[PDB]
Amino acid sequence: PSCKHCKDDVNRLCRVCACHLCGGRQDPDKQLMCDECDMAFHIYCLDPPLSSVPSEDEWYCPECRN
Amino acid sequence: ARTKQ
Ligand SMILES: [Cl-]
Ligand SMILES: [Cl-]
Ligand SMILES: [Zn+2]
Ligand SMILES: [Zn+2]
Ligand SMILES: [Zn+2]
Ligand SMILES: [Zn+2]
Repeated sequence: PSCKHCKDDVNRLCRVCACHLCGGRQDPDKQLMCDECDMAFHIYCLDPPLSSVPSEDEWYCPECRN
Repeated sequence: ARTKQ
């Protein structure tokens, strides 16, 4: 098992190996990877939510930024 | 930004 938290069950929400906010695995093209902790975040789960993926190279999540 | 992709 890659992920011990969800044992890679696709019908299981997992905030560890999928979107850290909602636990969803859908839209990996819209999941930002934090350049610090490497957690994933749907742009639409962020607050505020982003309409598109930022073009800027570095992105840090609500938890790792400031 | 990097995405899971
Ligand atoms: Cl868990
Ligand atoms: Cl965390
Ligand atoms: Zn998992
Ligand atoms: Zn999400
Ligand atoms: Zn982070
Ligand atoms: Zn967290």
